[PDB]
Amino acid sequence: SVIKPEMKIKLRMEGAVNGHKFVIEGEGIGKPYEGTQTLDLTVEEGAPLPFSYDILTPAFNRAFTKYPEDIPDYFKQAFPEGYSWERSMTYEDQGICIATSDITMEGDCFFYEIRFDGTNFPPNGPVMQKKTLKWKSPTGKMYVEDGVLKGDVEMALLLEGGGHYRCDFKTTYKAKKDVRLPDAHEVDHRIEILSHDKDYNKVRLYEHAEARY
Repeated sequence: SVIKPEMKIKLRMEGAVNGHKFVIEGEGIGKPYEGTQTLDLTVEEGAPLPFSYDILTPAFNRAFTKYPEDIPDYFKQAFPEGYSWERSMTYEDQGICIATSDITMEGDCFFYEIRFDGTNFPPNGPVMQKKTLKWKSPTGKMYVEDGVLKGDVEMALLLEGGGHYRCDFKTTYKAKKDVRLPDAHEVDHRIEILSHDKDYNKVRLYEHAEARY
């Protein structure tokens, strides 16, 4: 109801990481009740990007999560009025990103307005040397405190050579209106770049997500 088996996506991200400003625009489509979605992403400003694209992709909507009927679905309940989120991302090698997304809805399409800022990434390091391969597939924790939904997860970039590169994610969400809050619960997270052009100016990005206890 109002969330259809198919929901289009438009987004705009403005940002800076270690000072290089950039804009990225995206258009995709997904199946909210199956928890899957595909986005096509273009770097409109600041190409060629001088850092790992992988630090961005989790910022590119938990309405695309398969929720059992036994767990209230905060994100689908928030529509058509929407919700926002604020996220901190603290990497092990003392680099840090902060991201915001305001998610609205108009018809068959979700719209995101995303702000992404990162700083103090090591020069030799895996992000500004583009040595990340993919995120691992965590299952993170959702929980409520004092009326706000919180969601956070330890995860990690695989590196060229076999190593791993760790990041603590902490997100706080907000619906525009009051909705039923859930139990503490979980959310998987399979995120992979399916395709990209040479400098990740064009990227096809795909996610599968599902909740449980």
